[PDB]
Amino acid sequence: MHLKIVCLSDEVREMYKNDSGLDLFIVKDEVLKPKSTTFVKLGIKAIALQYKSNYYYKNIVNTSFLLFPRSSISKTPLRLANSIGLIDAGYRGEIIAALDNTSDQEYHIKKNDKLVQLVSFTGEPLSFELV
Amino acid sequence: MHLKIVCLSDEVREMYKNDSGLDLFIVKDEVLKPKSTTFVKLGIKAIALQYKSNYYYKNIVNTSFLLFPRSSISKTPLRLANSIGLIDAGYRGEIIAALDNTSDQEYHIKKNDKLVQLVSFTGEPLSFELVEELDETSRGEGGFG
Amino acid sequence: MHLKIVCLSDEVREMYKNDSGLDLFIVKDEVLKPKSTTFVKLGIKAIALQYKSNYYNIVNTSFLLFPRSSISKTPLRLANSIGLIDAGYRGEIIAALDNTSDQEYHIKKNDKLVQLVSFTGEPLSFELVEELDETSRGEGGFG
Ligand SMILES: O=c1ccn([C@H]2C[C@H](O)[C@@H](CNC(c3ccccc3)(c3ccccc3)c3ccccc3)O2)c(=O)[nH]1
Ligand SMILES: O=c1ccn([C@H]2C[C@H](O)[C@@H](CNC(c3ccccc3)(c3ccccc3)c3ccccc3)O2)c(=O)[nH]1
Ligand SMILES: O=c1ccn([C@H]2C[C@H](O)[C@@H](CNC(c3ccccc3)(c3ccccc3)c3ccccc3)O2)c(=O)[nH]1
Repeated sequence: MHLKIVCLSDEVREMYKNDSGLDLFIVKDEVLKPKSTTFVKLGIKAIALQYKSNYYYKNIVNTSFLLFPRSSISKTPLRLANSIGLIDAGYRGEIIAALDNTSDQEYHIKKNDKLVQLVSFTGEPLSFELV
Repeated sequence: MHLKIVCLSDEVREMYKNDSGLDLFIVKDEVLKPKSTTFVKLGIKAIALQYKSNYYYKNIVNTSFLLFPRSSISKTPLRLANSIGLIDAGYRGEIIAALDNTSDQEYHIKKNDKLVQLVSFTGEPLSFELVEELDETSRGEGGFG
Repeated sequence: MHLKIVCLSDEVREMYKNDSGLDLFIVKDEVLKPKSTTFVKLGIKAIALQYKSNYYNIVNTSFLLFPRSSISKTPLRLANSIGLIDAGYRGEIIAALDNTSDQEYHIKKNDKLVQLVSFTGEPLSFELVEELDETSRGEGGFG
């Protein structure tokens, strides 16, 4: 699967320029309140491209995709609130992690953290480019 | 993917006789107790149909499908207990959202809330039609009585 | 999709010598501390084989670790929601379990909290194998 990632600032641009899931960065440092849900914005828009398939309903196409937590989230108190995000074919907005902080204390996330990852429905290796 | 949905009452049939995720309705008002897991019955049974694929094991078929939370559940204190529901190919039971209330007060869900959605393993667009039975079995809602 | 599983002990092998999800066993009795997350080792390694596709004849493939429906009736939740096991991976399979309760939680050998699933949702078969490949982490090769 092929991703077109529009980075939304220059600082993020330099993150991405500088295997069935594609990691995303935590873009700005942030304190997560205790016992909370926080919509962390990821500083990108994306589209996923695949070959057309024939499907039961009653060239390359625009496809839907998935935001999975990274295994390593399990070592933090943070959980993805909506379990696995579903990002529809038509979505053109910023890509956001819904993160629950399950701890009684605040949690500091920092630019450079990869908590989350993009994945294809079919689990096929991922490729991307900027746009 | 194409779903065939059996509505378990006229009320639910009305809701449905009126996208990569097909949203499902909360079908009865209900209170979830604080700090609880509640099995919320969604008033439907369903069969998913896809084109026959060739697969490594060593036309139009029944297929497995997925039950996902909605994005917007994020804003509530409710979480899907089993992360993502896996519904096997010939499952004929009622569809159920196992919902954790993570908060310490009650949570009132309401007829027409949409917490949860059905999704194909391929992430392809979903259709559905309403049907009276899934098969001839009493669990499919079919056959004699 | 077809799985080859290496059982890391004879005990584990006996349980596996004795449908779109393949249930995996709790392999040893364990107490999980209250309000914690525990990396529970499942005593197996696995590889998944499917038909080569074409993206944008038989291939080694990535796969999914799902909670079982019945996990819902316990206080135990999957930390990472759904675990993604990459095609390359040769380590022991681990379930990261959040004990959401105030009390210790006892899991027993032969409990089944978690299951393996295909990215396609297709029916799963499996066999037991002594190695995944020739590497040491794959448990194969000289030694
Ligand atoms: O994990 C995901 C899942 C979906 N999406 C998508 C494509 C979806 O339509 C869209 C859903 N917007 C919200 C939102 C909507 C309704 C109510 C509350 C929040 C959202 C919810 C959860 C996670 C991410 C985003 C949202 C809107 C505005 C500000 C914050 C959050 O983003 C993500 O970007 N990440
Ligand atoms: O999210 C899901 C996932 C699966 N299913 C399916 C197809 C699955 O085999 C089957 C599993 N029924 C139970 C259950 C089984 C064993 C132990 C405890 C509960 C269930 C569990 C979690 C969520 C929903 C349903 C269930 C059965 C009877 C009464 C309540 C709950 O339903 C759902 O309907 N929704
Ligand atoms: O649910 C899953 C998901 C992935 N994996 C795989 C394939 C992955 O690369 C790899 C990730 N190991 C850890 C880990 C990774 C990074 C940082 C800290 C821990 C992990 C994380 C979540 C769940 C299970 C395992 C891990 C390694 C050693 C000891 C404990 C935890 O295991 C699982 O076995 N189960």
